[PDB]
Amino acid sequence: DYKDDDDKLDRADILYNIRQTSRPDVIPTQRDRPVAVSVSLKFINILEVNEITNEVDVVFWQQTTWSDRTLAWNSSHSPDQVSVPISSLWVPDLAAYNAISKPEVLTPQLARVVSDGEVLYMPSIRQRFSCDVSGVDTESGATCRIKIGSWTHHSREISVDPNSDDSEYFSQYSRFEILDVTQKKNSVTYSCCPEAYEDVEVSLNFRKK
Amino acid sequence: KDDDDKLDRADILYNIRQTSRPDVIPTQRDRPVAVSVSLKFINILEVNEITNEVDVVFWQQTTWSDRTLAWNSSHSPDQVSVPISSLWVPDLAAYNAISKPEVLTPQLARVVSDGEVLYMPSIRQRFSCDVSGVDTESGATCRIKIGSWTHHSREISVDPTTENSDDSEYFSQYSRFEILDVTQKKNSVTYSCCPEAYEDVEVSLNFRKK
Amino acid sequence: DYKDDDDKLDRADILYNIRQTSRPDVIPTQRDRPVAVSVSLKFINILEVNEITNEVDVVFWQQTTWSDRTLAWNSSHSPDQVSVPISSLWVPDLAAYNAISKPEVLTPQLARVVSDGEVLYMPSIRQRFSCDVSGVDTESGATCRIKIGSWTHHSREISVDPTTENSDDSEYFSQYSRFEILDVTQKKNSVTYSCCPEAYEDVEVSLNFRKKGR
Amino acid sequence: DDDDKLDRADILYNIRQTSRPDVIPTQRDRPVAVSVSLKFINILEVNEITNEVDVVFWQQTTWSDRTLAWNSSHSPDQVSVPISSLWVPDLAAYNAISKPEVLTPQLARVVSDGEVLYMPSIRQRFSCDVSGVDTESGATCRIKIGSWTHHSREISVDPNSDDSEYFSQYSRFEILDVTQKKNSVTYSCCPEAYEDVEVSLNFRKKGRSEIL
Amino acid sequence: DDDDKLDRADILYNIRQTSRPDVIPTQRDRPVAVSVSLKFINILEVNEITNEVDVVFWQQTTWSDRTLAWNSSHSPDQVSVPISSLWVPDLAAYNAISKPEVLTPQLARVVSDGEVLYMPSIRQRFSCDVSGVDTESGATCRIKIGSWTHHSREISVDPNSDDSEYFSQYSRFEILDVTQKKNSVTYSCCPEAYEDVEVSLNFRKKGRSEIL
Ligand SMILES: C(=C1/CCCN=C1c1cccnc1)/c1cccs1
Ligand SMILES: C(=C1/CCCN=C1c1cccnc1)/c1cccs1
Ligand SMILES: C(=C1/CCCN=C1c1cccnc1)/c1cccs1
Ligand SMILES: C(=C1/CCCN=C1c1cccnc1)/c1cccs1
Ligand SMILES: C(=C1/CCCN=C1c1cccnc1)/c1cccs1
Repeated sequence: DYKDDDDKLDRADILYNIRQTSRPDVIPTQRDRPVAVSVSLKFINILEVNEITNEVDVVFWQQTTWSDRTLAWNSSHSPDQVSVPISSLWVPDLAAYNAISKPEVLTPQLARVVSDGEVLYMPSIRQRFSCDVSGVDTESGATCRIKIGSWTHHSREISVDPNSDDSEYFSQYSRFEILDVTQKKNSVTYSCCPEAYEDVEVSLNFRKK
Repeated sequence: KDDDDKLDRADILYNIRQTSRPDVIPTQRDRPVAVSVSLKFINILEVNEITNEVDVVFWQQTTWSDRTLAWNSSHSPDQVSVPISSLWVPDLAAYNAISKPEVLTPQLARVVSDGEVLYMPSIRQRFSCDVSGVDTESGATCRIKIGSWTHHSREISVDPTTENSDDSEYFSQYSRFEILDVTQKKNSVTYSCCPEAYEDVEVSLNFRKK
Repeated sequence: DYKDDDDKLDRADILYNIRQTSRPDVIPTQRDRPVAVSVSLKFINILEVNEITNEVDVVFWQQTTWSDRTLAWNSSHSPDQVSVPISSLWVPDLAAYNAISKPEVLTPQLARVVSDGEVLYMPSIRQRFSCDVSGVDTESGATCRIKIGSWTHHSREISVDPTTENSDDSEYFSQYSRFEILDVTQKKNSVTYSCCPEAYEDVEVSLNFRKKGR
Repeated sequence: DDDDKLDRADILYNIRQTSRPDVIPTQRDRPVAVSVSLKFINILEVNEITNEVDVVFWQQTTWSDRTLAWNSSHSPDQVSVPISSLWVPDLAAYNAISKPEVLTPQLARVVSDGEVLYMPSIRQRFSCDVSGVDTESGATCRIKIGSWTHHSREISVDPNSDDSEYFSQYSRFEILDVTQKKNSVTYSCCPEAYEDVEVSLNFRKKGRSEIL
Repeated sequence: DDDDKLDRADILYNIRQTSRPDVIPTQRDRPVAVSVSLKFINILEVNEITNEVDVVFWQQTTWSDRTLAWNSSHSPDQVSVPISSLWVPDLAAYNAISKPEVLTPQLARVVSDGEVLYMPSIRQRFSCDVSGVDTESGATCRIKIGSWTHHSREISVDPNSDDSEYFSQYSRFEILDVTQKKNSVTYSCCPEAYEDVEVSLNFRKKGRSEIL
């Protein structure tokens, strides 16, 4: 409940309870079903676009949510959420398939845990990608796709789930402007292994101002 | 007179470490942590009017209280330095940063016997902001918003310090740029999707090429 | 058992067992024989090519597998595989002998351990190499060779062998890159130095590529 | 007795028993006297456009902690110690615009009388006055260094040479003079001062006269 | 018996029980003798204006700690050991102008007779004499390597080839000769000397066009 959110001892006790119960290295599968992970990229900036190399340098807020109901507690007289270092938590092992630089995390590495077991982790990331930059100087713009999913968990273990112009988020001072952002679910079988991986394809349709 | 009593200092640090919860916000009573922050600009290193990006160095003055850390300093040190890893510090971020904050200074805070904490890292960082007009007489106005990344307004308030007349007092005379005005104001951020508001300080840096 | 994959307590128990048994700093030699490590590079991108200095910056999936039967478990009624942080496991001490930067790991540092004891570690790596870049802007392209093997274990301790599947070597290469891969070979190779009797078994990867024409 | 290995291990143990790495080693209720001397080795880059220099210096840093002393009548006079086992002064350069990059093993020497010597080779960029670098009298780039969080009552930081024994002969530049002077700074708001050292690096480009 | 896994695990346990990673392994109150041999792999960038070079080399580093030795009559002769479990010499290059970037797994070999071999591949930049690089006789770039904090009484650092087994075919440069000569450095202010190896890299631009 709101009134108790700022009760420090309660917050300390919740963090203790979460660290007691959390298994940071085991997927939080419940009821023999895959962990349902939702990913939403809020684009903040498009910093460099190279039409010769088909590369983009971007900043996005990666809103990542899933549940671990073993973390839940009765918050009828305690805080409903706390901030938790992600090192204390399991986090989905997401990777961007067409990323060509390491992800630069620009923000404090803390997640929110809600008393119903919901977890929210939303880092600001700067990262470079190989994608189709063709058309960026035209009115219809370019469409750059970013493909994200679990790097080591197949669809039986983790599933990823997905039409905005990101007006609340995207920098008005970018040389570029966003026309549309859409996400589509993807299921892929790769050469290495017989089971499929789920991914989200995020399509960033943008153009130079 | 007691500042240099080493055993006293050791005991204060012991006490602080016994009491400190580095991962828990220090909400006293049932009120949000009152965090004060002010950027004292030290340098403007690179500016790009085409890309609207700036590279700057600033003192990030950060202060708050945790009364549980207070001690009787009648016959002991009034202040000690403490590694920030031993303390809770606010999870501040700049919303329009496009690089990680590069901390240039030792990551030590000062804890005062009344429980006041002062952390002031010197930081180099790059931002996306309005660089238009930087070569004109009236200059460009680049705004930086700084707030708690994961704590909403009910948990942490991030407000300007009481002093902002000194925001460019420590600015390098050897910069290619000169600062015309700095304001630092309360600002609240909300998103249509969700109930949380985030309290930040909006810093408006008005500057121009010399 | 694939039906038991989402049994969380089972996964946690398997992880516990692996960590009790694993010796992260000791080679998993079985039967006084060398550890057979398989390595195959699947190329994803070529980021920079410097004709002046003969250097290339590349992104590749480093497919790495080996066995440690001591990690094996009965999976008749439990998960067939789990993900494990590589810090809990022995991993081969591989290095590229002509690399001129650190390998930059772009993906989560987790391996897969299979119930028969096989381990699969496949990081995406961005790394720079010194190699032959002449010909890149011609029809027949440039050929850059990368040699990968154990840095400290000679052939008596570790054998580093290629896989025989190469059809996917450029299958995940970016369609948007300025470059295109013409051919890839991955072959067994052995290096010895005149000073000493040790041989080092490695995989030699030959990457034939060119700049796409207008 | 220097190479008596067991003696060295015992000294390291004794130091780690008594060392308080996060507490200033104030003795007899006086400030810690910290000596600093920058021995410049290389001037890597000078940007006349931006007033920036990129340099390498050896940061000779000394102070005492008598609690670390031992009787060395029949034991080693000195050992090397990882600085993570020691208190070290929280020095910062006020006009640094990059992180200090330490190029050398992060070990200090501890002497049996309790003297500590820490001398990293540091590469770091500074904002300073580079005008005149192409003239006969050269540029003078001043670097201000002191304790970032300790006032003069807690730490005092204290310091003429042309650095000929240290500066690279192969540098593009040559050093005319390096001066290092005591500097006390009090901020208007508050009563307590910081003790700093002002290092003045007077240098110039070799072969200033060119054919254009 | 090399591949007996339990044997290797027991050897690593024994090494970790006896190893003092922070204490120099002096035997018989004599200095630790460290051998260093740089195998040059590549010369990546050279600048004759600033006298800087960017190179890659394998740093073959060897020394003994007999306390680590074991009877290998019926056990492995050698094992790989993370260097964090071992004392390693605190070597530094005096004229380095960037930090040593270690490109390889940080593992050493320990031999059952107590011999230790650590050989990182290192990329690093140096200030040295690059003059003559575009001539037949070439430039000679000297790199001075020694213990950073141990003087000659504590550590001794001791060492002709063209490195044709190691040097990259694809360098824009070629090696004429690499020599390594024992050297010793002393400074006027202080008594002790530092032993170092002086590595003389004689090299030149490959396949250069000449005026004849
Ligand atoms: C989250 C925001 C917006 C303000 C910045 N921090 C956060 C945040 C909140 C919680 C955890 N991590 C970061 C948002 C979520 C949806 C729209 S915005
Ligand atoms: C590996 C893939 C493809 C799908 C993404 N994850 C994996 C994976 C599987 C196991 C461990 N680490 C990553 C491949 C490697 C080579 C061709 S496919
Ligand atoms: C060592 C080599 C050559 C193969 C690469 N690794 C090693 C190695 C071997 C052991 C430890 N660290 C690296 C050599 C030594 C002399 C000539 S070669
Ligand atoms: C603080 C200064 C000025 C001198 C440098 N360090 C500090 C400092 C002090 C405390 C903690 N962290 C850094 C100032 C505050 C107001 C005017 S100046
Ligand atoms: C110290 C030197 C010379 C260069 C080698 N190492 C050291 C060193 C010695 C001890 C600790 N840290 C570094 C000097 C001091 C004064 C003139 S020279």
